[PDB]
Amino acid sequence: KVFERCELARTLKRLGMDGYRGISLANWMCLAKWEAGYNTRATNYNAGDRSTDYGIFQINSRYWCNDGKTPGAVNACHLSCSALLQDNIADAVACAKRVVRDPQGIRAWVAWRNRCQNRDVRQYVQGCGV
Repeated sequence: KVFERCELARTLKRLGMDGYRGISLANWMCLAKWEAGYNTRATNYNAGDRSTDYGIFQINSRYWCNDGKTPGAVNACHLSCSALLQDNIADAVACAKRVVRDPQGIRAWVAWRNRCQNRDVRQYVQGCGV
């Protein structure tokens, strides 16, 4: 599923993402935008280390979810990576919450640092009524 901007904003807010571990809703929107373009079925294989990023938050199979083919991987979210490819983003959000419970927080995603950190991210939630 490819979410519309404001449709996703309201959905994330209902799932308790606004201010989660000090992270504002607009930061989560900026993240989803540059990670997969609001597309839940996006996957990206990293030929360099044999892992794959899955879904709307492009979560990595090496630490967070299990796909059975990534070497020495762990499954901290206790999920099959398949769960992060559904149209319903509930599990992906539950897993994203887990990722930021680690010290790095939102910085765990490099794209956030490149395209969201220290930027005016207000534009991601403007007019959505959240």
